[PDB]
Amino acid sequence: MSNIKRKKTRKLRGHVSHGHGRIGKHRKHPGGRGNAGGMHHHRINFDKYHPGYFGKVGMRNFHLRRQHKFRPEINLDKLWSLVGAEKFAELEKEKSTKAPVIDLVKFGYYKLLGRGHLPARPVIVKAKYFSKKAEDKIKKAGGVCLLSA
Amino acid sequence: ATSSHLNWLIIRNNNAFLLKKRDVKKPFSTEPNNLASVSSYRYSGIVHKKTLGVVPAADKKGFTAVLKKGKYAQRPAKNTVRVDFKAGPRRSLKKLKNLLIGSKYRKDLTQAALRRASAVLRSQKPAPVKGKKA
Amino acid sequence: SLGNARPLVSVYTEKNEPAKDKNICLPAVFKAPIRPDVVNEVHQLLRRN
Amino acid sequence: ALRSPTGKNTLLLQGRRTARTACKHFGKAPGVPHSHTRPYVRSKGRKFERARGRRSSCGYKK
Amino acid sequence: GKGNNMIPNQHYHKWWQRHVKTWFNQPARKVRRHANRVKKAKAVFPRPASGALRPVVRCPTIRYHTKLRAGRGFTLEELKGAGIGANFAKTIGIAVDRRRKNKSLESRQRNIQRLKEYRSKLILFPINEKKIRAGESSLEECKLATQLKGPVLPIKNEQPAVVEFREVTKDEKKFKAFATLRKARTDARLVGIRAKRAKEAAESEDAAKG
Amino acid sequence: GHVGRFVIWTESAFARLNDLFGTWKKPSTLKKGYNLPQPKMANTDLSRL
RNA sequence: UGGAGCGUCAAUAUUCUAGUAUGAGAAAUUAACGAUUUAAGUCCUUCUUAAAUGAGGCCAUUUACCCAUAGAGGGUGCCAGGCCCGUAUAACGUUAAUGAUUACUAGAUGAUGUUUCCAAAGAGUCGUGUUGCUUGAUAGUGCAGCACUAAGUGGGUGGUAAACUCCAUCUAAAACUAAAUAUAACCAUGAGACCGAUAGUAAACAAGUACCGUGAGGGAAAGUUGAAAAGAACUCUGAAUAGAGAGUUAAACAGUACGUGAAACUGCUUAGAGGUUAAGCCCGAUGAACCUGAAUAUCCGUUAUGGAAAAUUCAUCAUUAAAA
RNA sequence: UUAUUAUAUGCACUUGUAUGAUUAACAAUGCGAAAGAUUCAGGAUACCUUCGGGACCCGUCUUGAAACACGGACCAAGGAGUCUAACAUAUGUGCAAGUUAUUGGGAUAUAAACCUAAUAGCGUAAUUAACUUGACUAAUAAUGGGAUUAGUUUUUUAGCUAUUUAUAGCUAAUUAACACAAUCCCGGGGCGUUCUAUAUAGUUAUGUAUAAUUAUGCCUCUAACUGG
RNA sequence: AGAUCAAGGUUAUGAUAUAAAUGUCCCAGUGGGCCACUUUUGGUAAGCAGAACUGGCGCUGUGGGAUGAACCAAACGUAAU
RNA sequence: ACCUAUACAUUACCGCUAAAGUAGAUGAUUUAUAUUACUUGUGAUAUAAAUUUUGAAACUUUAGUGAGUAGGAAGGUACAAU
RNA sequence: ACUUGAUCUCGGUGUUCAGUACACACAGGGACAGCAAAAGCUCGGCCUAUCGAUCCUUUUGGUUUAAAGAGUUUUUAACAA
Repeated sequence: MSNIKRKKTRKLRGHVSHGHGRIGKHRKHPGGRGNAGGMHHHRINFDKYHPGYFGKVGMRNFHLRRQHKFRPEINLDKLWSLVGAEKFAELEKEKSTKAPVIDLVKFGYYKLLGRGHLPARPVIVKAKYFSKKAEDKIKKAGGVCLLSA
Repeated sequence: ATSSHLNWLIIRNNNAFLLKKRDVKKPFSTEPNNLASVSSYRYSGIVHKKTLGVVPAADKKGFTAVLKKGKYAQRPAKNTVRVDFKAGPRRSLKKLKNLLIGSKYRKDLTQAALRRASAVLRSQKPAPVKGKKA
Repeated sequence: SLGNARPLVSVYTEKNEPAKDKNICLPAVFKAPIRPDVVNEVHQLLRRN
Repeated sequence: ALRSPTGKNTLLLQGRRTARTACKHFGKAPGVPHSHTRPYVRSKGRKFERARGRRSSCGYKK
Repeated sequence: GKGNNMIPNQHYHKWWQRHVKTWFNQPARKVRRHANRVKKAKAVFPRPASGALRPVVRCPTIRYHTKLRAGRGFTLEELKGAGIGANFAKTIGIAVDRRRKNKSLESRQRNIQRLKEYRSKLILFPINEKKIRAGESSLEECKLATQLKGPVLPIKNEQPAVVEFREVTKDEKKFKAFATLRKARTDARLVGIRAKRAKEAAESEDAAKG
Repeated sequence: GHVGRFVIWTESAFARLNDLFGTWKKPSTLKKGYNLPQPKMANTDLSRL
C-alpha cells in the first residue's frame, strides 16, 4: 500500500551492502533489545532527551476514577460567543435591559476561568465554579457569577 | 470554470489524445483539431474556439473542408449542433491559400494552417501523375 | 461568486427536442473547482475497499 | 493582481511560522539553563518522566 | 538507539500473531444483523419494532449527569403510580424490570408521565371483540387508526444547548459567590474539628460543677 | 482518477443538485453542514488576465 | 430484589388462555427446492484453403441483421448475445410454513390501599490465621491446603491496615435460561489486485502414494502429440528394436525426450589462422567480407522573355443566396 | 610659434570589408539515376587476418589483496531490507478552534458508494507529590516594551522620461507611520516553593443590635479577603 | 547604568568573496587506520611500540622513480591542437 | 636544443551549477507602393506579397566547471498486476 | 584575646565537559551571627586530591497534604534536607 520506488531498496539494489556498511555490517541487534539499557550503555541517550526516567515521585491512588476531576474549563474569552455576536450588537447600542443569561453547565463547562478581557456589558453566569479573576472581572462590568447546582 | 488554461492543466498530461512516442520528449496528440500535430497549448482540442483545423476533403482531390471553430455564439455548450462549420475551398491548388488568409484572421494558427492545407493539397494530387516512364 | 454565469440549461426530450418551455438554471456545482489532483488521490484510496 | 498588480495599498502579512507545537521541542540539553524544550512523552502525569533528573531529590535537577 | 524519540511501549512479546482478528466480515454482519431486524419486525405484528419502553434519565456520575444509561427498569412504583397493572405492563411491553429502587420523586414522576404519554397512544387490540373495558377502542384497531409499527420509540432527548436570552437582570448581585465556595469547602473540611470543639465546649463547663 | 465521464442527467435528477451540494449562497439541506468548496482562483482565465 | 391469610376497595366473571385434532384460502399467501423457456443468424462474401468464434455485408426507422428484465460464465477445430448448456424475467412442480371454524385436552378473575395475623430465607460454610500458586490488586485480586471457626438489626462489599460512631448498598454458602458472540474441523455454496507445475498445499497426476526407519517417525519426483489417432498400411534391407522408401495430417522442424525447445557442453560442415601475456581483453589502424548514407530552382535573380492548354465566388467585374 | 590630432562626408549605389562563438568565393570527381543500378565517404557494429601500445582474478574482510587469505568447475530456474504496531520529522491534500463516517444505525444497486444520531479521541489551559489554585493595568492589543526589520502608506528636495508642465516612474537625500516573519534583550501573568509585610488596623458576612430562617444596626469574638 | 535631544565630511589596514546566515531530519556511515617531513618517549635495535604538527594513503586514476598504497610531478567529463 | 601526462591553454560536444530573457497574437514585424499630415523631412494611414506556438513541466541567451569507497539525494530503466 | 560563618536560603559561573551529572571551587542576593576601636574579614582547612546515583531503609522538618461514602484517633504513605 506504500509507493516502493521512493523506498530505498529499489535504488540500493544492487550495490552490495545495502546501505548499511562494509565495516560495521547490519547485524541483528547490536545495542540491546528495546530500552536496554538506559541506565548503563544508553544513559546519555536517556538523559538528555528524557530527563526524569528512572525514579519514583509519589502518591499512589489505587484505582483513580476519572470523574472526581472532571471540571471542564472556559475563560471569559469566549463567554460571549455562546450568545450570538449577532445578539451582541443589540446590547451594544448602548441599551442595558440585559445582562444575558449564560448557563455554562448546560453547555458542557463547569469552571469559568478568567483569561478574557471581556466587554463592558454585564452577564449572568450560572456555572458551578469560580476563578478569583472570573468573579472580579464580571462584577466590575455589573453582572454576577452565579452558582450552578 | 471554463478557461483554456484551467482546462489544459487537467489535460496537459492525463489526456486521451496525447500519445507520446518513446524518445521524443512529450508531444504527439492524435486530435481531430490539431493541425500541427504535437500538443502545445494552443494547438489543441478544446482551447475554446481557437479550434481550427484542416481536413480533406471529402471528395478527393479538390477540396480541403476547413472546420472553422464555430465560435462565440457558443459557450461552447453544445449547439443544436453548430460549432464546426466546414467552409471548404476548392478548384485551384494555390489560389485557395490566398482565400484562406483572406478567410480567417485569427493570427495564431494562420501560418500553421495554410501550412497544413498545402500539405493536404500536396498529398491529394498525384493520381494522373507518377505513371509511365516510357 | 456567481452560481449563474451560464445560467440557462435547456432540457431535451426523446425526439432530440431542443424545445421546451422548461429551461432550468445551471445548478452551481458546475463552477466549483475541478481538481484532478485530489480526485486522483481520493480515487487511489477509496477503491481499496 | 487585476486590481493592484504592483501592490499599491496592500498589507502582506503572515502568521507565525513557529506558532505550532512541533516547534516546541527544538533543541534539548537538559543541562543548560535555557532548554525548556518539551520531551516526546506519551502522557502527562506523575510517573511519566517526572522523577530522576528533574527533581533535586531524586537524582538531580536538570 | 539513536535520537530523541519517545520511549516505546509496544506489547508484542507474547506470541501475539495467534490472537489476530480479521474484521473482513464487518460488512456481512451488518447485513446479517439487519436482515434479522427485518425478520423480527415482521414476525412480531403491528407491535412496535424495537420496542419496550425503557424509562430513565439521570445516568450516574458527574460527567454524565444527563446523557442516559439506557433505561432498563420501570421499577414497579412507576407502574403502580401510573394506572397499571404491574404484571400487566409486561404483557403489553413496558419492560417492568423489578430491580431499581427509585430514589427521587421527580425521577418517579419523569417515568410516570412517560408511562402516561404512552398508554395514551397504545392501541389496544381487543380479545373477544365485545370489549367491555377497552379502555381505548376497537375502531382504533390499528388498521383503522395506525397500523404503523414505527421504528424508534424516542426518548425526547435532551435540550440543553440552549442559550435562552433573558433579562433577570439582578439587583442583589452584590453577593460574593466566589467566596461562598471558599467558605463551603472549609466548612466541609472542618466538620469534625468543629465537632470536637463542639465537645469540649459541651464538656469544659461540666468541670465547673465538679 | 480521471475526471469527467460523459454523463446524462434526467430532469428531476438535475433539479436536485441545488440541494445536495447546496449553492454558493446557502449551504445544503441533504448534506448536513456541507458548503461548496471555494477555488484558489475565481477568474481562472490567464489569457484575459 | 420476599411472602401467606384476613378485613377491604375496585373491576369482573355462559369466560378466555394454552394444546391436539383443525382445511384456514373452491390452493390462499410466503419460502425453500428441482425447475423451465433457451428470446434472438449458424443470414451473405474474404483469409484459413485445417477449422471461423475473425474480417467485410444486411432497406428504413436521423442511418445498427434480430432479441435483450437474457452482452454472467462455459462448451464449441481460432476471439460466439443470436451453435449449445446456461443467463434474465419467470412460469411449472413437489415441499413446507401462516389454523379460519369446530371438537376434546388443560387452566383461570385478578390488578387496588390498609393495618391487623404468623412475616422464616442454604455451616465444617462464611470469615480470621497461615502457607503455596496467582493477579494491575497494591498491609492479599482470585483460588486452594491445613489449624481455628461464626452470627441473625445478621452477614458481605464500599481499591490503605487499625479500633470507634453512623451512612450507602446488596442478600452469599441451592437451580435453570434464548439472542447478540465464537468457528484452520464437518456438510453445502459464492468469491478474489492471490500462485501458475523449482510457484501454490507435502501432494494439479494410482500423494501421505513410491521409498526409507525396529520403531516413534520421515517423505519425494511426477502436467502439455493433434481439431480428429487420421498412432505411419505397404516395400526393401536386417538375426533383430531399427533404418531407407512410401503413407497420414495444415504441420512429423507435432511420431509417444510427442507444444515451444534456451543455456552449459559439444559431433559435422564452411572460413581464416597458429612457436610468447596459457588464453582472453583495452585502444589505434588493417586485409578479407558484408553493410549504411548520398544531391536539383540558381550568378553579380524563386530575374528578362516567348508557347500551349483549360477554365472563372478572381477583374474595373456585377448582382443573388447563404452560413459564420 | 613650431608641429600633431579630431570634428565640419549628406543622397543614392555595390558581389564590397567588419559583427552577430568571422569558412567562405574557384574548380575537379560522381548523375538520388522508372523497376534496374554504380561513385565517394564511413562502419573494433558482434567476431576472423595482420602489427604496435597498454594490460595480474573476481567477490570479500582489511592499514594494505594478483596474493603462498577465504568463496567460486560451468549453466538455467529460485534467492535476501518486508508486513504490522506505535511515535517523531518532512512533504501532499481536506476542513479549521476545531476536526474525525466506520463501533453502530439508516437507506439501499451490493464485502463498495451514499447518508447519519448519541458519544469518543485528539486539540481548545496549565501547574502541583497532593489538597488547593487556574494566565497581560483594561470595553481593546502576536515576547506588552526595546532593538534589527521584507513590505505598503508618507515627506519635501533638485531630479530623471512624458509633461498639459498637469500627472506619473526614478533614485535617494530624507521626514513620519505601521512595522509581517524570525532571532536577540527586558517585562508581565498561572501554578509551585521560599522569604517578607500584619505592629496590622482594616476591608465582607456568620456572630453581633433588634424585630420576626427573616428585617435592619454594627462590632468584629469568628471564617473569608486584600499585600511586596 | 540607562531613556530622549544637540553637533559629527570623504566611514576609518591590505587583499578576498567559488554566496553567505540559519532551522529541522542530530537523518546515513564511522567510532580497527596505516604512511611521511620536522619534534619525540620507551627499546639495544626493529618494516617494533606510543604521542605532537602539517600533509597524504584509506577513497585515487594518470606522468616519473625498470618494479611499489604513501616518494616527485599532477588530481581525472568525451576529443583535436 | 629536444622528447615527454588524464596538468596548462584556445576550440567543438555532454552534463552540472549559477544567473538572465520571452508570453497583449481580433498582436508584433518586414519589404514595396499608392496616398498622405507634411518639418525642409519623417511619421501616420490604404493596397500587394511576406514572416511570426513552445509538454511555458517549454524555448532562448550567458559564464564557470567535472576524482570518489562507505554513504545520502535526484532522474531514468527492466519485471508483473489493478 | 574572643570565638562557632564548619550556619540557613535562592539561583548563577569555573573545572570534568557531551560542553551532561556528581564532587570540589568560585563570584553574589537574602537572613542570622563571630571577631574587631573601627575599616573590614569569615559560607571550613593558604590554593591544586581527600569522593558516590536510582530503588529501598532511615531521621529531621511543616504545626503538613492523602488513604476517593462521612467523621475522630492510631497507622501507612507522600513532599523537603
